[PDB]
Amino acid sequence: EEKFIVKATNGPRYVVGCRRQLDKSKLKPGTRVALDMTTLTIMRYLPREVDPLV
Amino acid sequence: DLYSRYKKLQQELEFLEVQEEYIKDEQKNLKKEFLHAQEEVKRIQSIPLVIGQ
Amino acid sequence: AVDTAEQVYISSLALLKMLKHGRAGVPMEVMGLMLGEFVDDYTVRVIDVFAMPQSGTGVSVEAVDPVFQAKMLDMLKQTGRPEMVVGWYHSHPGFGCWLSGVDINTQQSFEALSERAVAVVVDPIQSVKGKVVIDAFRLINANMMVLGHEPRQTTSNLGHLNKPSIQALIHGLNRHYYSITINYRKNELEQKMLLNLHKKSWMEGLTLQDYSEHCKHNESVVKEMLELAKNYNKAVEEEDKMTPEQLAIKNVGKQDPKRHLEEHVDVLMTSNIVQCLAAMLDTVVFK
Amino acid sequence: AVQKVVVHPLVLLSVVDHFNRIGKVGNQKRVVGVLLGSWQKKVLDVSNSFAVPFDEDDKDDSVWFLDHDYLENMYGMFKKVNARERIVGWYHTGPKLHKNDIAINELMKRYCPNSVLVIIDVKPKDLGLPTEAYISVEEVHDDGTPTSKTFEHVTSEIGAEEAEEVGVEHLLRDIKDTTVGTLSQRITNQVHGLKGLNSKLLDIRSYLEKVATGKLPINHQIIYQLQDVFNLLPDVSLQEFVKAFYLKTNDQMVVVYLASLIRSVVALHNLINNKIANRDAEKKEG
Ligand SMILES: [Zn+2]
Repeated sequence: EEKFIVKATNGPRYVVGCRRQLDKSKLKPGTRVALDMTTLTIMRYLPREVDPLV
Repeated sequence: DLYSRYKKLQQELEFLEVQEEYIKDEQKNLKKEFLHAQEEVKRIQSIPLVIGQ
Repeated sequence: AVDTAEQVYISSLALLKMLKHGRAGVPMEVMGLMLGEFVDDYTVRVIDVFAMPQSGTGVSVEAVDPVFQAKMLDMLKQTGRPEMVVGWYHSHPGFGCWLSGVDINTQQSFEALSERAVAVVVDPIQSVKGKVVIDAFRLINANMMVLGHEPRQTTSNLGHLNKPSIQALIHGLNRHYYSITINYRKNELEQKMLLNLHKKSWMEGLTLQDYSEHCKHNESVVKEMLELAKNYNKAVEEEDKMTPEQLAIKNVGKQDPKRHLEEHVDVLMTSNIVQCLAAMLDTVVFK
Repeated sequence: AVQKVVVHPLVLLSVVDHFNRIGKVGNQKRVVGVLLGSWQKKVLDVSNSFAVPFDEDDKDDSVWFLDHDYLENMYGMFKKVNARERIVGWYHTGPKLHKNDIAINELMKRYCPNSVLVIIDVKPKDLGLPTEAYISVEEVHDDGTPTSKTFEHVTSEIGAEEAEEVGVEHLLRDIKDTTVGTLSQRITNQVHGLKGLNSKLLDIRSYLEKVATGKLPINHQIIYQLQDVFNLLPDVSLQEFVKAFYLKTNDQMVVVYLASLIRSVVALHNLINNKIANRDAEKKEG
């Protein structure tokens, strides 16, 4: 529940932790998130969209 | 030689007796170093990593 | 034509400034300047270390502003910092701590004043948090290729200089590019202030606050850890029921890398917290 | 407003530098340094700091010397190299709170935002936590005294984020980590009585002295809450807690069964190998 598996767009997969600010609401699977190069922390998520939806 | 073995042997009594607190120090300190190096090699294993096959 | 055995003294000032500068060690090239005092030939001591503003060009001689450098150095001269510059440092993330042509060119240009010209490259990006081993770099004379490379006496510390034994950078680029040993120094004020400061950093405010928290959590939260601990204990005893068959058949050789002993010893160590804190509750209840 | 603060050891080692660059002149007064931090978030986080030449007078206490150009130049260049940290307050190394600190802090109350104050000791002989966060806020008093600057104690913690833990751990090579178990627990359980004994014994003596030999109101109103909370535990007869001693002592019995049984399991390999190894090595030695 604290640390899960992430899938990067480039192809290699990683595992990250949980930031003390965010909660487990958006941490549920199936939601695209964002990561950091240092410590692989999570600042916020990334809501999906489409091309014609814009 | 017959009676000198007592007082001559007392030096071996002291030389072997002095090793007690010494081996106490080694057995009490080298395990502290064992948990020092143990936690040092344990903390190397970090959660952020790449998954292969 | 003379050479000695130099050694760079590194205190906690330059170390912690290179650790905060390593936290600010973004992939973009950074600049820094080291200060100190030259007392003799074969010793060098660093005291003052500050950072420099980043630039789009990166590490270069053009990025070093002489009016800004001399201005800040003058503001250090009007204060209690009467030390001259001794060298410049930077960060090389990713591609290794080695020095490119630009770095050796600005090193050749910056070594005209100071004959020593200490160079340090910090790289905490790919370095694990277990070791903070840092190395200082030096520039060799191009005219010494005919004679011996490094006529440095006291070859004992080279065994301590052999710790960075990467098989590509040190002797992969060791030609015209060598290094120097690094030692530390700590007085009693740093020892007791930083030692008691770190022990207090792992201790409480009044040191009596969080004791009863665990002494009374032994009855609420640790009970779950004791039941789960017994679940692991029985979960190993279910195999320890099968162990006397193999031990009653072969008795020769060991094939299972699991010891089944030290883990249970650790379980007993975690279980002894109740015993050690029972006397604590006895003291809190008593007086 | 602010519940707790976070002070990194870098500023206190910069106080070690304050004690290093003295030059053996014979002054060693309360050198004031410009504390820096992050006032954006509710929690305060000190990353680094610097100093300013500060000199007082021998007799007159109201003399204080600061600098605005040096503060704007060091803060301007520091903001140019790192704009993520801004001015927050200051701190002095003197162990005693002088009256002039309201005027010294008043300058950074006018020009800078609400400054936090930190009192430390010149000699690291105090076993307690050297850092005490004192917020500079004006509070209304019930006795009717005019409103003045009041220094309320804010709790503080000494922690390092990424690198200073590694640097301190490498420079010490003597301190130990958490290491739950026998030694780290029993050391706290041995020296804790002195950790409270030096604090309480060091405080109640001057307290009892200022009880009878005290004037210039020391806020005697809080003494009623002091003795009140001290009298909130009137030597309970332990009648109701007997069953709690049966519960904790029953957990003690659980630890007894775990120790005896598990150690009895550990005796297997020892009390077997001691025989099968000695008798076979002996019978096969010759
Ligand atoms: Zn580069």
